[PDB]
Amino acid sequence: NFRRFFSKFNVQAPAVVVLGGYLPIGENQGVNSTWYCAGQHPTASGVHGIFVSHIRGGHGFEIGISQEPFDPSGYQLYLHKATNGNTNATARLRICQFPSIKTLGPTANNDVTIGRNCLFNKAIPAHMSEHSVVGITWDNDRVTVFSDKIYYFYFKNDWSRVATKCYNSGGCAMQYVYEPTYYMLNVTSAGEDGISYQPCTANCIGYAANVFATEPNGHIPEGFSFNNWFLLSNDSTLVHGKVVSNQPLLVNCLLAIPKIYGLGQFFSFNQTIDGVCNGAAVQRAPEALRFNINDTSVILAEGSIVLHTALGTNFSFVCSNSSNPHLATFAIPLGATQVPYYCFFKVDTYNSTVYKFLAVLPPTVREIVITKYGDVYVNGFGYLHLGLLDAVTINFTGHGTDDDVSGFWTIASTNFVDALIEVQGTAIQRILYCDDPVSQLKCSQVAFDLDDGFYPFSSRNLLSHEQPISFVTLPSFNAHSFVNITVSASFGGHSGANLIASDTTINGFSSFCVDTRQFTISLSYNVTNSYGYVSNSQDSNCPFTLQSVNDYLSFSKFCVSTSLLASACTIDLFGYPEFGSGVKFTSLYFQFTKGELITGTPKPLEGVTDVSFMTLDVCTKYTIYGFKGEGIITLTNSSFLAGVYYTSDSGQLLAFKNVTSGAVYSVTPCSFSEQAAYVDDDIVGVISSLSSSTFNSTRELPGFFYHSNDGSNCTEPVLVYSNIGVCKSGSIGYVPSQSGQVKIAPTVTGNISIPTNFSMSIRTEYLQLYNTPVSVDCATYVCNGNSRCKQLLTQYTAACKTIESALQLSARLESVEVNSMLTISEEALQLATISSFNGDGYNFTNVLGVSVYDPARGRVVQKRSFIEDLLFNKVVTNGLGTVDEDYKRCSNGRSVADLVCAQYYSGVMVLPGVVDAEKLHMYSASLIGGMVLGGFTAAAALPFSYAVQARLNYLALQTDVLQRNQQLLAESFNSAIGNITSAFESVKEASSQTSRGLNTVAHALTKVQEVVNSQGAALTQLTVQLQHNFQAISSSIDDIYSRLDPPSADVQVDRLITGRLSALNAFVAQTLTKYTEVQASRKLAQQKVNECVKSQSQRYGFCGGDGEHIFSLVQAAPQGLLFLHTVLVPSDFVDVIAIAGLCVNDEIALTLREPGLVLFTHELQNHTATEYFVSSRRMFEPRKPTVSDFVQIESCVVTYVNLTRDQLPDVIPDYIDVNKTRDE
Ligand SMILES: *[C@@H]1O[C@H](CO)[C@@H](O[C@@H]2O[C@H](CO)[C@@H](O[C@@H]3O[C@H](CO[C@H]4O[C@H](CO)[C@@H](O)[C@H](O)[C@@H]4O)[C@@H](O)[C@H](O[C@H]4O[C@H](CO)[C@@H](O)[C@H](O)[C@@H]4O)[C@@H]3O)[C@H](O)[C@H]2NC(C)=O)[C@H](O)[C@H]1NC(C)=O
Ligand SMILES: *[C@@H]1O[C@H](CO[C@@H]2O[C@@H](C)[C@@H](O)[C@@H](O)[C@@H]2O)[C@@H](O[C@@H]2O[C@H](CO)[C@@H](O[C@@H]3O[C@H](CO)[C@@H](O)[C@H](O)[C@@H]3O)[C@H](O)[C@H]2NC(C)=O)[C@H](O)[C@H]1NC(C)=O
Ligand SMILES: *[C@@H]1O[C@H](CO[C@@H]2O[C@@H](C)[C@@H](O)[C@@H](O)[C@@H]2O)[C@@H](O[C@@H]2O[C@H](CO)[C@@H](O[C@@H]3O[C@H](CO)[C@@H](O)[C@H](O)[C@@H]3O)[C@H](O)[C@H]2NC(C)=O)[C@H](O)[C@H]1NC(C)=O
Ligand SMILES: *[C@@H]1O[C@H](CO)[C@@H](O[C@@H]2O[C@H](CO)[C@@H](O[C@@H]3O[C@H](CO)[C@@H](O)[C@H](O)[C@@H]3O)[C@H](O)[C@H]2NC(C)=O)[C@H](O)[C@H]1NC(C)=O
Ligand SMILES: *[C@@H]1O[C@H](CO)[C@@H](O[C@@H]2O[C@H](CO)[C@@H](O[C@@H]3O[C@H](CO)[C@@H](O)[C@H](O)[C@@H]3O)[C@H](O)[C@H]2NC(C)=O)[C@H](O)[C@H]1NC(C)=O
Ligand SMILES: *[C@@H]1O[C@H](CO)[C@@H](O[C@@H]2O[C@H](CO)[C@@H](O[C@@H]3O[C@H](CO)[C@@H](O)[C@H](O)[C@@H]3O)[C@H](O)[C@H]2NC(C)=O)[C@H](O)[C@H]1NC(C)=O
Ligand SMILES: *[C@@H]1O[C@H](CO)[C@@H](O[C@@H]2O[C@H](CO)[C@@H](O[C@@H]3O[C@H](CO)[C@@H](O)[C@H](O)[C@@H]3O)[C@H](O)[C@H]2NC(C)=O)[C@H](O)[C@H]1NC(C)=O
Ligand SMILES: *[C@@H]1O[C@H](CO)[C@@H](O[C@@H]2O[C@H](CO)[C@@H](O)[C@H](O)[C@H]2NC(C)=O)[C@H](O)[C@H]1NC(C)=O
Ligand SMILES: *[C@@H]1O[C@H](CO)[C@@H](O[C@@H]2O[C@H](CO)[C@@H](O)[C@H](O)[C@H]2NC(C)=O)[C@H](O)[C@H]1NC(C)=O
Ligand SMILES: *[C@@H]1O[C@H](CO[C@@H]2O[C@@H](C)[C@@H](O)[C@@H](O)[C@@H]2O)[C@@H](O)[C@H](O)[C@H]1NC(C)=O
Ligand SMILES: *[C@@H]1O[C@H](CO[C@@H]2O[C@@H](C)[C@@H](O)[C@@H](O)[C@@H]2O)[C@@H](O)[C@H](O)[C@H]1NC(C)=O
Ligand SMILES: *[C@@H]1O[C@H](CO)[C@@H](O)[C@H](O)[C@H]1NC(C)=O
Ligand SMILES: *[C@@H]1O[C@H](CO)[C@@H](O)[C@H](O)[C@H]1NC(C)=O
Ligand SMILES: *[C@@H]1O[C@H](CO)[C@@H](O)[C@H](O)[C@H]1NC(C)=O
Ligand SMILES: *[C@@H]1O[C@H](CO)[C@@H](O)[C@H](O)[C@H]1NC(C)=O
Ligand SMILES: *[C@@H]1O[C@H](CO)[C@@H](O)[C@H](O)[C@H]1NC(C)=O
Ligand SMILES: *[C@@H]1O[C@H](CO)[C@@H](O)[C@H](O)[C@H]1NC(C)=O
Ligand SMILES: *[C@@H]1O[C@H](CO)[C@@H](O)[C@H](O)[C@H]1NC(C)=O
Repeated sequence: NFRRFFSKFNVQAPAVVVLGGYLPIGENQGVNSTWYCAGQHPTASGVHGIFVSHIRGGHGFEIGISQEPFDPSGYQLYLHKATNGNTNATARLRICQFPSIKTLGPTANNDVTIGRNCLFNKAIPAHMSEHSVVGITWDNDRVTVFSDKIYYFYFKNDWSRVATKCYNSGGCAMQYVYEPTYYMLNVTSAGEDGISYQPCTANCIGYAANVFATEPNGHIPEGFSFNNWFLLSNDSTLVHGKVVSNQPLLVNCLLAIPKIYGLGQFFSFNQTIDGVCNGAAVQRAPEALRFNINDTSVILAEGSIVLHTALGTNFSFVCSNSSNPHLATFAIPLGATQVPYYCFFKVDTYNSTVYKFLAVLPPTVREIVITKYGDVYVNGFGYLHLGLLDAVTINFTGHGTDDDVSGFWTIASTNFVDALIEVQGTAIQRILYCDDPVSQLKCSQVAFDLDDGFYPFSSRNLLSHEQPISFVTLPSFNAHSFVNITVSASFGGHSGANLIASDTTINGFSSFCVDTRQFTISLSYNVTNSYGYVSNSQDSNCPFTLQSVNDYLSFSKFCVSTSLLASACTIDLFGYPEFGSGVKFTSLYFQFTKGELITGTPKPLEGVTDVSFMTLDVCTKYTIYGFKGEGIITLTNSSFLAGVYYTSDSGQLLAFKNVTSGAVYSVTPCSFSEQAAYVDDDIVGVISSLSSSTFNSTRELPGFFYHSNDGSNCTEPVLVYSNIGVCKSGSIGYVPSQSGQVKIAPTVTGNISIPTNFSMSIRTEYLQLYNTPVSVDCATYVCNGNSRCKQLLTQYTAACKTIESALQLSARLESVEVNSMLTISEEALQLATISSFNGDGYNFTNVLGVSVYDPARGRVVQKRSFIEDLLFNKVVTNGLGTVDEDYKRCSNGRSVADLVCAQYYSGVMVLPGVVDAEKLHMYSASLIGGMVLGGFTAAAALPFSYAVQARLNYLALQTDVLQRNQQLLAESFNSAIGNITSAFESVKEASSQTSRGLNTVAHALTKVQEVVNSQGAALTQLTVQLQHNFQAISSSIDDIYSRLDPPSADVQVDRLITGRLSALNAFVAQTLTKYTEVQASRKLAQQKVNECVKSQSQRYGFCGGDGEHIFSLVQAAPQGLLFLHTVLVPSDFVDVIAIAGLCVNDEIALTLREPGLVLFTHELQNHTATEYFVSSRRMFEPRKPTVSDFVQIESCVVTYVNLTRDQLPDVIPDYIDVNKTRDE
């Protein structure tokens, strides 16, 4: 049955969980089984658990558990009930130094007397249902009993041996357990019903949400919940954001432990921890092991956590509901998580036993992490610090037995690692380790996903620095002198707060001047306190400290005087006795000038007449003629005769001369900047000045080297930059010069070509219309609401006023421009829906938007088009425009503020966009319906084919309008619309974006993405400036005004006011640039819609590239319009012989009136019958000539066709001969 047994694990009804431990192992499934169910009385060894599965009315039952060594000193368990009284059948149990009953019997053959020493020899009730299961499990000196509840007892034992007496019950009555098993409870209802257990295999462990399988490299597998893995923090916890921090998240081993079992284990920071790691174990000694639990009752037991320091000191962890270990008793009379618990560490050594206070235990402890270097965290807060730990012991107490096996409580052997952390709601949700060079680049910025582009990357340096030290100065006769400066004082007096004497001498004198080239300071303290020790501190008001002068500092002169000296910087020495007199010693005055005459040394340098020493062609830390730096020194062929050390015009050291031999050595940095080509979420290529790197292929561009994994040429550049383009596979190649559409220049005669077989193509263009109006409160942003700071701010006059003035002026101008810009006609809107609009052959389904009666307050809603859905949802980070937060609830203050309120509390308020996406979509639909609105009323809803025909006739008169003539154009338009939709649907899939560049969908969507990102990026960059401390005491103005007196505080706060105001001014400057840029785009859109959408354009190439523009339609876009310019492109050209004009009988010249009209001979009758046709020069539309198309000219030319009055009517059928007709 087993329903009741798993029902004893109190679990919520609709939850599915994973079981573990020494559970009953299934009647038949697996090897398992082997229920005895008969009085055979078997014997086994190494058993870790036994069970009884069926109570057939209360049959007899006997248990004998002992040690395999058969020791007499150990405790033996023997449970005996040879009774069938059910309720009265109270089972006899004797946990004693007890008869190790070998086979069977109340006493039987054994050793040890019955009652030599007993811990429990009472009677226990043993009545339960037939399907009830009772069992006992022992492991790690912990014993668990399943008698109607999951009991738990700590008991030092070794119970690998068991002997039983059995009575038959249903064929499966009692059993042993040797190894842990698992189960899957698909619970659906409370009680014994709706449980639906099933057997298991090693795959169930990963199914638990709070445990994971460690990757072989030690990283957390993706998708982990991080339910309780709080990020560690010494001072404060971030509530929402992204942080790159050094945290112990690189786990070596994860020990999933069932909640019903406690853990007693020795953990050392010097050895790989034991236990069965769920994932791929790493044989590395932990430095930070993280414990995950469910309830505080596990830890509250005294001595649960014992920390052993490297010195051997032990810290016993004690929790109690009192406060004074020294003056109160900590024997706990309370439990069940009642009242706050005050937890301490009891220092245990036979010198002095003191208690160190951790913190008030929170009402719910979920993760405690203990690391070496002496640091312990509770719920992600570093309450207490210690010295270097080396070992930790854990003595836990199972769980609360009221909700168990809801997975496992786990402990993780982790190592510190710098990882990018995404946290929202003060809880982790995803992580990214900063080890992979791609991951290193990602952690260089703060982002998990990076758009395609070139990102700066630093050349990898030597991981082991081991840098030799270089030091070069002028040659001179070597000479070293020690300057010691001995200070003599006697402090303390009475009670340690008095003084007696104080004096100092410099080499036995009150003043000294260094004459030898080398010198080394060595301060000595001849100070004695009558009360104890003297604490010494050193001041500094010089470019150097006493410890720093020995670091190869160079001077022309260096004189030290204990008294005031002219032009001498001051350094003071402070002496602190045990009780803190706080007085200072004599001030040290250092008069010095820059030069190479003398140099401080840490030790008298070797060498004769020259002390310089340096290492060639190795990344080294150098001090060259006072120029401290790190770089590579290489001998070069330069022969600069003058000078000693050479520097660029910017003051950077370039090369220095050996002077002794005349050789010069160039100084270059150890590492050089590199550009990493990051496309398709991977590093595919690196632009570097180095000749080689960790890539199998390397191509040398004229200006730089390029390393990648693909040496082939790149012909389809996914990403372009400067003169080069990079493919998605890492290939590099020059961008080919795309050949544009050919345009035929008009001419009066000779061979010409008339384009034909026109097919239309849609070219997409996006133009931004407006920006989100941002109004920042300058006063509250700068002063942070501090009244006393506003008085100082007022001294800056209009610097604060002009910011908001310009911001509001720009916002109002943009608002009024776009408001007067958007004109909407309701009649056009009527014809803009699928039911009304009728595109015969033209598929406008992807372009039009449906309209339904909205139940929301009745007002009808017109859903935006499918293309608009694709453009908005897939790009907008918030999904919808209504997500823009409102400030009505922002001042409530009853909930923790989010990012919007965080920036609003600093005076930054974001006004809603001037026009909603709904209004923009209705405007686009209005334009689409108006391009087919043939009359002032709705009764003139022309079919789109008629509008297309009219627009075709506008640019070239159609002489043969057949059905297929429009059908081919309609088919081409439908195909191009399908291509556009496929391109919008997804990137580089279902629509090959190999055709990429300007006037394409990819460029438009990249522009939309950058537009929607820049507005947030600027605001975040503004808000982060508040964190900066502009060389003041602190970033908090009230903190400054509290630490300092009013005079100095005003000076200090003025530093940040200038810093914040300059940062605020920088934001305005970039927004005005954005406003200026968007104004030009908006002005073009007004020109674009009038000259392309509301009417076809005679301007060549204005509406979406070259070709004959037939029409264009507009779709709503984020903060702008997406123009879809439909343009005709020819597929073939007809070659005909143009005619300049006609001259009949050499007496009347006759030429074409229309400049954009040609006359030619075509087809079979071009030369066999000499037939003449006229047509537009834009499209091939042959038409017989008419007298209205011809004009008379006073004179002829040679190029004109030579005809006679009889032949002319053949050329011009409409011509009539007045003389011939009248004379008949
Ligand atoms: C809360 O505040 C506590 C301080 O009370 C911080 O504790 C520090 O934790 C860091 C680790 O995050 C400790 O840094 C480690 O120091 C070890 C020993 O330091 C000696 O050796 C280094 C290197 O030679 C010397 O520079 C140093 O002066 C000491 O002489 C190092 O061995 C560790 O090396 C690890 O990092 C390096 C990279 O730097 C890796 O290459 C190594 O492989 C290794 O992984 C490490 O540098 C620091 O000592 C702790 N300080 C104290 C006083 O204990 C907590 O980190 C802080 N917590 C938070 C969340 O802020
Ligand atoms: C865990 O339990 C859930 C809940 O279902 C309940 O518990 C099961 C153990 C059974 O005893 C169910 O009778 C009981 O309602 C299981 O979800 C259930 O899965 C089954 C398929 O295995 C669903 O049956 C099908 O459902 C589809 C869609 O409704 C129908 O078209 C089919 O004709 C067929 O009926 C069943 O609907 C579904 N329960 C509910 C409430 O939707 C679940 O499979 C089980 N195991 C795991 C691993 O979760
Ligand atoms: C038709 O088109 C023009 C029109 O000329 C007219 O028709 C001719 C048949 C003659 O009867 C012309 O007298 C008449 O105006 C013809 O173009 C003509 O081409 C000839 C040469 O092929 C030109 O003569 C030249 O004149 C220059 C001096 O200007 C001399 O130096 C040359 O040696 C040569 O003789 C003549 O000027 C020119 N006419 C005009 C008006 O430019 C054309 O040849 C004729 N036939 C065809 C097939 O087009
Ligand atoms: C690990 O933790 C367990 C759980 O607290 C510790 O067991 C506890 O040890 C104390 C000290 O002996 C026991 O107190 C004594 O109990 C006996 C009855 O057994 C009583 O007669 C004494 O007067 C005294 O109160 C306590 O009962 C016992 N808890 C349990 C559940 O058995 C254990 O000592 C810890 N071990 C280490 C190494 O830290
Ligand atoms: C220990 O883990 C369990 C789950 O893994 C959690 O404790 C349990 O929390 C649930 C609700 O979160 C409690 O459910 C309640 O049960 C009562 C009894 O029927 C019911 O009337 C309520 O409506 C509610 O459903 C459940 O009792 C509780 N189990 C306990 C406390 O044993 C929690 O994550 C951890 N417990 C603690 C105290 O932190
Ligand atoms: C700058 O150029 C000078 C001159 O070329 C370099 O001086 C050279 O230094 C080396 C090492 O000190 C001298 O080697 C000699 O070796 C003998 C035998 O072991 C030893 O007895 C000498 O005391 C000396 O060490 C070398 O003669 C000397 N060159 C001279 C004097 O012309 C110098 O190393 C170069 N670099 C710097 C940073 O000064
Ligand atoms: C004009 O464009 C519309 C765009 O909606 C075309 O209508 C849709 O055409 C597809 C052809 O693949 C139909 O097939 C499939 O339908 C399933 C279920 O609706 C859908 O999940 C697929 O993604 C795919 O769309 C689709 O049923 C049909 N109707 C829709 C999407 O509502 C139409 O065929 C084009 N040509 C005309 C109207 O002549
Ligand atoms: C701190 O605790 C450790 C162990 O908890 C003590 O080390 C034990 O010392 C006894 C000495 O009689 C040995 O028999 C044990 O084997 C040691 N245990 C371990 C794990 O090594 C240590 O003495 C304690 N130190 C103080 C100052 O209390
Ligand atoms: C270009 O114009 C010439 C005359 O202006 C056309 O005449 C061709 O002239 C060549 C030269 O001998 C002959 O071989 C061809 O047979 C002529 N073609 C015709 C149709 O008369 C020529 O056809 C025009 N087109 C091209 C491509 O040259
Ligand atoms: C402590 O560890 C020293 C280093 O050896 C290794 O240490 C860690 C990194 C693990 O890899 C461990 O398995 C190795 O032993 C030892 O030299 C030293 O003896 C160790 N000390 C003690 C007391 O075990
Ligand atoms: C800690 O909590 C105790 C509550 O326990 C109750 O009182 C004791 C005396 C026993 O009778 C026990 O059975 C009860 O449940 C308080 O009595 C005690 O004062 C608290 N500690 C402090 C310092 O206030
Ligand atoms: C237990 O013993 C009492 C006393 O004789 C009796 O009345 C009762 O029925 C017994 N119960 C069972 C379950 O045997
Ligand atoms: C410290 O100065 C006192 C003052 O004369 C002197 O007697 C004593 O010897 C000095 N001690 C040292 C270590 O210099
Ligand atoms: C300075 O102290 C050093 C030892 O630190 C000693 O060798 C040297 O002789 C002392 N010089 C003087 C002038 O006291
Ligand atoms: C210096 O001259 C040598 C010999 O002519 C030559 O091998 C070397 O490449 C030259 N180096 C530079 C930097 O000019
Ligand atoms: C790749 O480009 C280079 C530079 O133009 C050219 O020499 C080479 O032939 C190209 N590769 C192939 C396979 O044509
Ligand atoms: C291209 O135009 C020529 C001449 O007008 C015509 O014969 C041919 O069929 C056209 N091509 C197609 C694919 O219709
Ligand atoms: C994409 O374009 C090709 C050629 O222009 C066309 O055959 C295909 O039908 C288009 N795809 C869609 C979905 O219209």
